[PDB]
Amino acid sequence: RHNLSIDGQPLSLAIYAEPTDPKALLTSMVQASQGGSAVLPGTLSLYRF
Amino acid sequence: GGLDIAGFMTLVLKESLNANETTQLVQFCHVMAQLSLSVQTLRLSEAEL
Repeated sequence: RHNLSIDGQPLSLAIYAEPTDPKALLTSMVQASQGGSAVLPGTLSLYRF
Repeated sequence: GGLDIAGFMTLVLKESLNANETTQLVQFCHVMAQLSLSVQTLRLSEAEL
């Protein structure tokens, strides 16, 4: 009834649908907005240019 | 340790006048070291942080 031989050996070759490959993992550089410095009013020096 | 960034600075500028503010001082640095090590372990980028 269970499709075996007289000894119990199976009569149908099975299959398992092999697992789908390794996996690729990558890294990347990340950048953010960056500002600059400001300027203040200047002092008046005592010496010439 | 209840310390802010300004409170940490004022404790630094003490002539060893540390009674038990050291408990606040070491707790502030302990958490700071934890945060830095967590960022380094995760390899977080400066942009994301």
